[PDB]
Amino acid sequence: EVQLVESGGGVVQPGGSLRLSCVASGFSFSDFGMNWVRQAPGKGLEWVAFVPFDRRINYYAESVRGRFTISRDDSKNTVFLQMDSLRPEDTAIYYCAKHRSQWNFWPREGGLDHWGQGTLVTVSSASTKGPSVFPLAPGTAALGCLVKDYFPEPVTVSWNSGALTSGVHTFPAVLQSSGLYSLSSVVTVPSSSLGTQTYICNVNHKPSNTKVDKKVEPK
Amino acid sequence: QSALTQPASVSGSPGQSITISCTGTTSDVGTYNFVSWYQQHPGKAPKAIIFDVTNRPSGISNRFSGSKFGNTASLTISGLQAEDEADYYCAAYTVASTLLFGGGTKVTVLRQPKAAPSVTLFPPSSEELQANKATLVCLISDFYPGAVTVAWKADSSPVKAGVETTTPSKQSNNKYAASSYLSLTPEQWKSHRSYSCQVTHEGSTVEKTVAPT
Repeated sequence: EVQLVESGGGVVQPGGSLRLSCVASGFSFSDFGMNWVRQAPGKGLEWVAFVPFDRRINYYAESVRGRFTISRDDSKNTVFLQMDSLRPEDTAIYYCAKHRSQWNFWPREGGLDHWGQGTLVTVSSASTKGPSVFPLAPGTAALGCLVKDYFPEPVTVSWNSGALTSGVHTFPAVLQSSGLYSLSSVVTVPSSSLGTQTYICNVNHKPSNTKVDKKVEPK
Repeated sequence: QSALTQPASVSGSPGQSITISCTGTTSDVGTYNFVSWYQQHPGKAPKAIIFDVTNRPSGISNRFSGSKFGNTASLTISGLQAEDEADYYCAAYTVASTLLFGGGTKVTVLRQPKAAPSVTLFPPSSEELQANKATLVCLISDFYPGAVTVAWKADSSPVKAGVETTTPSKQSNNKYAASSYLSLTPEQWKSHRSYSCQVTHEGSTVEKTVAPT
């Protein structure tokens, strides 16, 4: 079976550099071109670069040209992606992908026949930083907690120490233009309970040993 | 240099047929028969289903097929099955010797009723304002199929500065939820008469507005 295993992804500051690897087996590595394709989380695929089976010319997407450098070492069945001058918009999962057609010098005939599971690269200039928790105040009602400006992932959110589970939804985090994460957790509840029942969100941010409890109230 | 154009969302019943389109220019799709399609299930790597417009790798059901006409390539899935639910991506070889991916299409195999989103728009809390920051939170819930687009209005003018939207994921009740954030300064928040969150779902639009009162 074809195997493609990417690695090397992690956190790196804007303007910095980072080098991804892809180790391959299950086919004659030296006879095929290779590609890197990237995907910012919950967004579309974007082709990054191609290196042909034998030295000639590497091709790059306009958005990475001059900053990124693809290459390979046949002796270890490895493709590399050297990323310099990283920008925040480079945050993405990077997949390594074998080219289908044998002995091709362009990423042309056949498309990309096999892809690895990918490696995540986060471009932020930030360190361990605890969330600030703000209430989202409310026959049904929506109420919640805004979990703002933390790094890195993840936080976890419970309601009423776990007793409340129905109608709960913790969204996925968004990485902001500031290099920090924010998420929301929401509960839908009976309007008629707003005066009587106590709603507390429990926000756990392990990377900083921070727990925050926030009672959220009408008005 | 922008992605090939694909419909955001396409849906059909089990048993039915759907076609996704992929539209380029003479710079890629119009000139070259090297268009490939890929299937990606949530959290999984993409998997190749169609290459060179029409060809199918071994192992790929032949309910899948592809065609091209001018600047538009097409993927066709017949005898729709639950497992066909996924995102679909086209890609075309260009004149620059690059590979250009389309924007992707969410393909839903319909297993529950169409549901319009409920939208709740939260103004910044008072506490956040005390911290010199202001975030409008737009909570979008209970929709099916799971694809929306969100637009923000300041008073009556469009705004896309400091917007951050998550992509729909499943809720506990098996429908979809999404969220969008508008970050701005307390000055901005207090200056305008109102702000509005606009959610578009299956050609329909629902709007919520908040005012500093």
